[PDB]
This record gives sequence, structure tokens and C-alpha cells, in this order.
Amino acid sequence: KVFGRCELAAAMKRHGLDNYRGYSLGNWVCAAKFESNFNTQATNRNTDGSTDYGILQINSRWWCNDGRTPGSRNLCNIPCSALLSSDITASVNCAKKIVSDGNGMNAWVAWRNRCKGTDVQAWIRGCRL
Ligand SMILES: [Cl-]
Ligand SMILES: [Cl-]
Repeated sequence: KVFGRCELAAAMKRHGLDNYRGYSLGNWVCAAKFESNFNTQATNRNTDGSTDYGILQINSRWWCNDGRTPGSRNLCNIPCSALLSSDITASVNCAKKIVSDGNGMNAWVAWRNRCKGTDVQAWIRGCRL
């Protein structure tokens, strides 16, 4: 499913992301924009043989099991395929754990490079939240 911007903001608000660990909702919408273009089915293979999955591009080295990433952790205890669902619950639950881990949202390269220090509120502007 390819979400709308305000639709995504709304589903994220409902799953507790607005202000989770101090990151306003605009940050998470922005991250999703640039990580996956709001598409829950997005996959990107990394050079280390790991794969990023879903709306927030959660990585198979650490966070989810995809069966083809040698000696990987499954820190979110999910098959990575569960991250590609139209229901964003599993992605949101795994992300809350990632962002608690110490790097905060710096764990997402697109956020660090494209959202951090920008006016992230723009991404929720005009949405009935
Ligand atoms: Cl915001
Ligand atoms: Cl932080």
C-alpha cells in the first residue's frame, strides 16, 4: 500500500509516534517519505547482503529475520515480510525499539540526510490530525 501523506501521519499518530522519544510526527512522516516514498512494499538490498523492508526500511542485519542474512539478529522478533503489510503496526513497533537504541533517528540515513534540521512540521501541515 502506497499511503497518502496525511493518511500516514494519522495512522502514525494512532500508533503512538507523535513525540515518541522526543521526535514530533513530522520527523516520522518525513523519514517515511524519503526511506520508502510511503510505500509499505518497498525493499532495498544493501551491499552487505542485508535487506531493508517497508515504510521505514527496517534492516535485516539487526531487526527482522528474512532467512538470507547470515548471523543476523532478529531484535524485533518478526519475519521481515511482516514489515511490508498495509497495516503499519509491526513497522511502528519495531521502529519504537530502534529509536530507543541510542542513535535515535540517526539510524535512518534518509532522515539524518534529508529531514534532520529541516522544517519537519511541513510534512504534517494541512492534515486533520
Ligand atoms: Cl512535526
Ligand atoms: Cl534522540
